[PDB]
Amino acid sequence: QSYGFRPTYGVGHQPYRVVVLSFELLHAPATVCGPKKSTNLVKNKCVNF
Amino acid sequence: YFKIYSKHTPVNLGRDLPQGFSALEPLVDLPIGINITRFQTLLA
Ligand SMILES: *[C@@H]1O[C@H](CO)[C@@H](O)[C@H](O)[C@H]1NC(C)=O
Repeated sequence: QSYGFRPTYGVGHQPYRVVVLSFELLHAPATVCGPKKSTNLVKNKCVNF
Repeated sequence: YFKIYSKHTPVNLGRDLPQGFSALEPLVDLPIGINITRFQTLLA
């Protein structure tokens, strides 16, 4: 059965665009991962790295 | 982590196999996740 969309009425029957995300953690090498922040660089001081 | 190593030494004149020292450099450490027991060479 078709949805029968309409723009003239309020919420409930409105078009709601949906995108989903699926994740899993299997014993595999890390391939798809997020960003890592990079800081500045300093010299001639006993600092951490 | 399928490792391959390649070395291109053309400095040998060549009759059977050279007698010298050489090293092998890494190219890629790509993973496949499945073990390999047999292989074959593709020729054109
Ligand atoms: C290794 O390969 C054999 C077949 O050659 C297979 O039966 C076995 O399951 C493989 N090992 C793993 C850990 O999958």
